[PDB]
Amino acid sequence: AMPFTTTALIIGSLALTGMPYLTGFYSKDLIIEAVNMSYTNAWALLMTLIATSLTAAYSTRIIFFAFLGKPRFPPLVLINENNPLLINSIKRLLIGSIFAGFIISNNIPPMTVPNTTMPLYMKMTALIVTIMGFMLALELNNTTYYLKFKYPSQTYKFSNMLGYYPSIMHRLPTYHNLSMSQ
Amino acid sequence: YRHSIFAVTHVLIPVWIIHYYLKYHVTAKPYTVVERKPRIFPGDTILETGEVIPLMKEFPDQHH
Amino acid sequence: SALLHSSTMVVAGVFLLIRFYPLMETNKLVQTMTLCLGAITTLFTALCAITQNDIKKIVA
Amino acid sequence: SFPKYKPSRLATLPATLDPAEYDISPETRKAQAERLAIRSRLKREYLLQYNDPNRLGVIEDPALIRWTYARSANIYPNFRPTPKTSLLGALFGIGPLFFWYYVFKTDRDKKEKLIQEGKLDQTFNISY
Amino acid sequence: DSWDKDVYPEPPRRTPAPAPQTSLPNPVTYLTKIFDLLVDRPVTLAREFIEQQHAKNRYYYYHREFRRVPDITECEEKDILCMFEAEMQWRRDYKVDQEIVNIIQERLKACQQREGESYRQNCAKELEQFTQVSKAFQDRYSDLGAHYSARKCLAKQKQRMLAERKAAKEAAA
Amino acid sequence: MLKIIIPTTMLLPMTWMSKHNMIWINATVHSLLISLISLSLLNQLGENSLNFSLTFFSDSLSAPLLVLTTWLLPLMLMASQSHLSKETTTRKKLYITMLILLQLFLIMTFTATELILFYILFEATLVPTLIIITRWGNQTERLNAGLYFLFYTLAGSLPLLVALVYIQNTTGSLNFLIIHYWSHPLSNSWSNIFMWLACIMAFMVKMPLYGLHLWLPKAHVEAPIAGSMVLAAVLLKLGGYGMMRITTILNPLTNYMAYPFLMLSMWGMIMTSSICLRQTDLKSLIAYSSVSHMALVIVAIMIQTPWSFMGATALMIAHGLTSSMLFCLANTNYERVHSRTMILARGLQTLLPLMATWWLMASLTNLALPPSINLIGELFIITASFSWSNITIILMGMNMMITALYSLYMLITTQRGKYTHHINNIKASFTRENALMALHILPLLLLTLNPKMILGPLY
Amino acid sequence: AGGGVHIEPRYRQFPQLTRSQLIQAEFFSATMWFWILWRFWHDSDAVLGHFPYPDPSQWTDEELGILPDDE
Amino acid sequence: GAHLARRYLGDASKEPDPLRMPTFPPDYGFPERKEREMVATQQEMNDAQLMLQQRDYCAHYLIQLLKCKRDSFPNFLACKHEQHDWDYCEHLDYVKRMKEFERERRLLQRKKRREQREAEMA
Amino acid sequence: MNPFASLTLTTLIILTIPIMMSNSNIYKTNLYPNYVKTTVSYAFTLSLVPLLMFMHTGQEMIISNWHWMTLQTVELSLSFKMDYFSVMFIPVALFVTWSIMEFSMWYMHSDPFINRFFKYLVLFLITMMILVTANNLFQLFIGWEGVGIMSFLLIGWWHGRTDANTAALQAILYNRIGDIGF
Amino acid sequence: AYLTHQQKVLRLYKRALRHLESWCVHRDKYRYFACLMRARFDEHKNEKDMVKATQLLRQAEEEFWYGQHPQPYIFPESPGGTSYERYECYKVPEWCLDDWHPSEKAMYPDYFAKREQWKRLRRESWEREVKQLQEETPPGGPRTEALPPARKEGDLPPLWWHIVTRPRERPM
Amino acid sequence: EPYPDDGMGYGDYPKLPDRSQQERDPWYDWDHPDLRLNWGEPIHWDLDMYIRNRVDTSPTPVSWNTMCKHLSGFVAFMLFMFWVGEIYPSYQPVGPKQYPYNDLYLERGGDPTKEPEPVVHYEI
Amino acid sequence: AWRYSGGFANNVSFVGALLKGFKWGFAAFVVAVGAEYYLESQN
Ligand SMILES: CCCCCCCCCCCCCCCCCC(=O)O[C@@H](COC(=O)CCCCCCCCCCCCCCC)COP(=O)(O)OC[C@H](O)CO
Repeated sequence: AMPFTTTALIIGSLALTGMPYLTGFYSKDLIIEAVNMSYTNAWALLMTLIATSLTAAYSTRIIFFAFLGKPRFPPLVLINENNPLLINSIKRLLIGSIFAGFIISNNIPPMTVPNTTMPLYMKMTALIVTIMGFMLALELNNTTYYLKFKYPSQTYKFSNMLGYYPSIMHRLPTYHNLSMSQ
Repeated sequence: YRHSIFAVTHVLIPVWIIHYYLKYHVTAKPYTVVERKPRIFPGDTILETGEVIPLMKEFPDQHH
Repeated sequence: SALLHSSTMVVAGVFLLIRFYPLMETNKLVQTMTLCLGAITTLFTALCAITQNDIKKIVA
Repeated sequence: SFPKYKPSRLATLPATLDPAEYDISPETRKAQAERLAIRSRLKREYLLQYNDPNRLGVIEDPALIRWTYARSANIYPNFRPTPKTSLLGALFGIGPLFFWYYVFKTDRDKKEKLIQEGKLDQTFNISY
Repeated sequence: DSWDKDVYPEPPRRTPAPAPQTSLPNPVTYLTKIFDLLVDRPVTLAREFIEQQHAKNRYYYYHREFRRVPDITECEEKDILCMFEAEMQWRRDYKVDQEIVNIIQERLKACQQREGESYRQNCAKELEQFTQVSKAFQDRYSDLGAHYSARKCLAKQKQRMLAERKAAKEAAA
Repeated sequence: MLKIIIPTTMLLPMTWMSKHNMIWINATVHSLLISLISLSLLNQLGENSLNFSLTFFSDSLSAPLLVLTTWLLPLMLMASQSHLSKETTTRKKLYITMLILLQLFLIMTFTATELILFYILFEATLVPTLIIITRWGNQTERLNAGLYFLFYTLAGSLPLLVALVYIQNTTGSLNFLIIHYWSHPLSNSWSNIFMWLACIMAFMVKMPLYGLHLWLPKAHVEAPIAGSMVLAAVLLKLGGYGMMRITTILNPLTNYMAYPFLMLSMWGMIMTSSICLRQTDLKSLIAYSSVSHMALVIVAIMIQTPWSFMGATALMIAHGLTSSMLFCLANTNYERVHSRTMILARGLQTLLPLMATWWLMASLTNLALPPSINLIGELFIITASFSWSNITIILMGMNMMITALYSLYMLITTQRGKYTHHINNIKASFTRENALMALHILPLLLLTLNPKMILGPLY
Repeated sequence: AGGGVHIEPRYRQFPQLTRSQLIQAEFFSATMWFWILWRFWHDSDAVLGHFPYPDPSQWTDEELGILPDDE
Repeated sequence: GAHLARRYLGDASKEPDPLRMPTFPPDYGFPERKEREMVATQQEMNDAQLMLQQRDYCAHYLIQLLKCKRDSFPNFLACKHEQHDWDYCEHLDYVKRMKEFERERRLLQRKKRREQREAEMA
Repeated sequence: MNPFASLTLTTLIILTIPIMMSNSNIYKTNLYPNYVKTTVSYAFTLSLVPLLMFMHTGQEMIISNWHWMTLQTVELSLSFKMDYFSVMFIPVALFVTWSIMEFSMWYMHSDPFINRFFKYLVLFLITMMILVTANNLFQLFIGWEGVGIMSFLLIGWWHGRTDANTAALQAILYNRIGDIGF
Repeated sequence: AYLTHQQKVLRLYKRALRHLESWCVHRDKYRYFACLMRARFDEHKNEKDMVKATQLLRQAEEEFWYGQHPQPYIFPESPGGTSYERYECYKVPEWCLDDWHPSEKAMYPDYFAKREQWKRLRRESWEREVKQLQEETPPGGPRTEALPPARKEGDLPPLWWHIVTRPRERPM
Repeated sequence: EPYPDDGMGYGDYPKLPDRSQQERDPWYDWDHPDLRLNWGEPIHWDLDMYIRNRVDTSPTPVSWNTMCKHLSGFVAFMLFMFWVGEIYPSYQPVGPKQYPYNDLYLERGGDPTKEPEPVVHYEI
Repeated sequence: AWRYSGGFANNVSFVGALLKGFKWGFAAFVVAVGAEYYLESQN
């Protein structure tokens, strides 16, 4: 229904993952390779690896629900992206995602310590965790297609209301400080 | 024409007065516009002293 | 949000450390806290990212 | 199944599981019946001035004026000195003031004794 | 320019010789060349016309000197007139010494940017120069209070050799 | 001076014998003209204070206040001339007489060379203000408010009078010059302790300091607008001018004794701004806001370091021009709705578009963004206070965080919201109001370019 | 009032699609792959790990300078 | 690497602690180990504005890299052979490090199994 | 001292021109958004030039100008620092803000205060530019507070939305806690 | 007023169905689970004892309250919705137009002239609305929040000005 | 019923239940829709705290005590083994950077007069 | 009904959408690698 907008979304989502030789690769998995080859805080390293895999997870949710499925919007469809301003704006940025990762990396002077000699197994973990994240997130998202009755998991609850953060943060000290004020 | 007059009254005349500001006004004051020295390499001569910088000696043929 | 809260205003925080990077390396305790803070921030925001039902929240 | 939703001063109990609407007697219906009536008198009155073309002024809410009085002037004349108020005055008042006094004085004594011996060095600190 | 290198030492530049082996043209030459012929040249033309217009009617200005006056170390106690002459001179000496630190700070800041990456060791002479200025300025003016006066400055000064006399006498043993 | 004091005095017979309706015109003409003349004193020489006569002299601290007071005089005229246009000619003439007289005392006080002459006129400002708050006030609590303001200021000022004459008998002359060049070490002793307390309490009450401040929420709120400015925009700084001059002799006893005042101001400023977080009267909101800013000046004076004195004057001038602005803002609504409750008139940007913009920069100046003079003052004190003690940045910044919430709070509650349904008498803002607001904020943002003029006597 | 709507609304039906959006989407969705394989062919070593990691165990004590247990 | 598991879960004695290694004299047991040298002399090394963390022994494989990168501008796709040379040379000094890391590792159980060896029979 | 000094500094001056032009009302009220976009586009293409001497010459600038105050022994004055992080961030920021400004025309084609909205965006860009181009910590604070307040208005752009002010209040609240360390 | 049981159970059905919308997502899954939800409601419909009905409600409300989606789907043009009062900041009241300058007043002669007709119509009918109220007030003040209509001809409905002349939901 | 007579000066002001304006029926007609408030209804003593853009007491789906237990658990759970990551840091089978010219003492801000003790690296 | 019937039927799979444009992307490679081979043979 929205070819160019969907096309741009896939490009942007893939950049979030860091597909090789694309804009995402020239920064992100270079960091993950860099963070592996360092004296890090052990538990700090693991969380990023869980995080970068988690980057693909919500990325599927965007592509899965919004595009890959049957329509669910109100009946009167007003889908339209033919406006030149919309096309030109996305087009200008979209070429910046296909390129400018190679362009900047080559153009900038080489001035960082290069991690050249790593054992193979952690060299491409960024591709593993994303593909692993891609595979299971798709299966779990497609599990919604199954007619099975849903059971509200308490872990899902913790994630959905933002780690219970807003209702303690944005309710308790605000009340206490304002209560002390009056 | 709209683009041409735009360049004159938004690109030409602004950089004109900044150039005057950054060529005679501030430049008459020391240590107001300072840059890192042009990073030179052994090899190419320096324009002012006219002396080729002594190039390094042999590398131990560390070819792939 | 597409301009400010995506790539041009929230960048200020990380950019500040980039300006003071030469003074960053001398200390060892604080720089560990930076990678420590980034680690928890990555998971918790991503952990709350997946289970959201609004397109704007997911990108945020 | 899943044990119940205990409330809190910040997370109040919703009306969808409150026993009040799930156990009702005729007396409760009688009391809540004309709750609209007392609100209707307020609403019908307020609508009458609001929709009045001749009304070219602001409509004063006596509840709102009462609230400003209750928060500003009707406090000290209604204040009664009691140990609860007396202790809270000291605990929220002179208490923290001495607390900061002890913290700052100790730091100043710490700082003053240290540079006297020669511990802290401000070879580059000049402006102060 | 409008100053001397002895006050603002700027080491002579070291510019390389651009010799691009690659056949494709260097664009940065082209934008620089068009910049000179489209912006820089009219700016210079206006400037020289401005400079000669100034040169037609030359009005001069000189610089104010303050002859040395007796300071507060020889000022008699309760001598209000010599109190004022000494106090004003000391505060004038305060302002110039403040500018002395100001100059050294500018040189140190120039030391950083000019060396770029090599700021740490190339001009450590600037760092020790500021170390001497800042340390001496500390015992000279620092901690004098918002109501600093030449009497207070002697009071802080007198504390130094008095402590120094005790130390050296202890050191001599 | 004589060159500003005499024109100020000569405005008094001019306004009295002026034309029936031209009183507001002519008084505004020359009061602006006199302010232009007072711009001449903004220049200061190298270190010696600008001295004209034996009784009058100026320095790099009095002159920035002198221009502020004389520049203020036109502003009270236009702001008050809205409601004053509905009474007798003599009554209106009596008001302009009283503002002219009140300003006259302020100009002569700030340039006073003898400390006794300073005290006489410093306390003499009570009479023009006291009658302003009482006679022309628009409430009932003004009667109690006027008594609170008069008695608090006088109860502290009287020990100063006894203390001041004591210096005269013991040390000799009390000229601000001879005091400075003949400063003697005030050694720690119980008699000197009360000497220190007497010479300080008088100026502390008029700051006001946390605890000796309950006169401000009563005086400022109940006062008429022509007054509501000066009790917040100039004469609070008059207590400030007293501190920075009288502390010339109070060394080194000040650092040993300053601790109760520092803790009271440094901790109370969090509490005072906490009142602003939950308030019901817009005038009271700004009033308690002034206490927090002045409390920051209170701590600033007592470190007695070059940076603190600069940030003291910078905030002192900037807050006065700011707090005067907000009182104009609250005045405009209070005339249209005839009430001071905040929630009554929610929604003004929808109806008054530029009033929101003026409210935006007004609440922004109090928010003290860089490089606004409010920020250039508070930031200087924070660095000076931090050098004194590292812990104080917890308290100093906490207000800076807290002050953001309430300073934008009336912006949200009044401007940013649905317009109140029942109110129907809001009118398009008169060009007097907008012109007055520009007269407040344009010098403030213009002053940002050259803070050296207002930076104090230690630049 | 006036026109200017190249598209038209659809009720419970596939919305009208024009030429410009379709091949514009196809071009960039295809050239993204063109970049993917072209750079892969030229620079497969970057993702592969061009430089091998030697196995520590195979390094014998001789070039390691490890004098044997007899001493 | 896998040594981390053998250091924490396993006995940490057998495994080095990169904070303080080397501990025993590296020259001990090494017959005339060859002294490292660098062609890039310091003043030109400082001239190149070369970052401290990039000032290793193989840092002279940058000076030509920047030189070609400077001169070959605007061609950025060029300067690949010498760039690969630097990375390959970054390989060499890097593999040098796990040689001494392994040597420290291998001398660890060497000394330790000796410690109970010449002490158990007595 | 090449054009890299003057030309890179005028980029900000091009950006602030629409802000001054707004109050004079000489701008045609219909085509103000077009005025803003092509102005940023001109600044963007002008901001490309600082890049070319960055890879070619490898030079960086520090531009100090008019003295603010000679406060004691410090020389607080306006000053800018061109460097690796700066000379490329503005081209990226300008390219991004140009693309969205073109997009903003199509999306916000019905807001009656559209001229005001584009005015806010330029002001944010000016505050962000001086944030990334700052030599003294005080100038860094100018942007550090300029972007924060600019976010507050822009978040509460829809004004009457009751919860929008809460987020607007939230944005400044969390920012002020951040400014504690600053 | 007093919300009777048959209304409250309908409120549960409407709200619970909207909640499983946030759960079921896919339309075919919705239509299946809705039918089970629908018929499972109708299976117990012969309870002559009203107490048992509340007893059936004694577990349903908690069933809803723990099975509710933590991020339920609400349409934007509603409380909690993303577009709630989004366009409110343009709802300028119509009485503000009386303060327009004559130059702007003359800019739209037709609308302003018709505004005068409405203002004159409101002025004439106001007192007509007023006596209509006390002609049929319930003994003891207004009992219900409802508002009686215009009983006779030539009379506008009582208290009609604000409802009729309210700003449009899409003012722009 | 008025507030408890703690002597706090509340007076006879009604003790309305501590319920924020967020807990109002939006579809019900409100004379002050931005506050969901009618006319003359005695407003809460702390209205300026429970107002729409402030502290809201709307019921969260999950219980407040469980809300605290999970949040307080998570931060402590995550922080506690952030520390155990530090006591067991992750490093690679590689020694320290063998740096030239005695750890670049001259270039590392060292005193030229103070000759650095010989730090030289060899082949391995 | 319409949410499944009509043109809204036969929606591509997740992975299938990921390789959108690969049908022509591989063809772009073939002609590109052919030019590289021709340039390689030319040298
Ligand atoms: C409303 C209550 C007071 C509010 C706060 C006011 C400020 C607090 C301090 C109060 C005392 C102010 C009066 C100070 C007088 C001048 C102080 C001075 O210069 O110091 C003298 C010290 O001043 C005093 O001795 C008097 C002041 C101390 C307090 C005693 C009197 C004041 C308290 C009671 C009256 C005021 C309280 C209100 C009563 C209703 C030095 O003289 P000396 O004692 O060294 O004399 C020479 C020789 O040694 C012996 O004389």
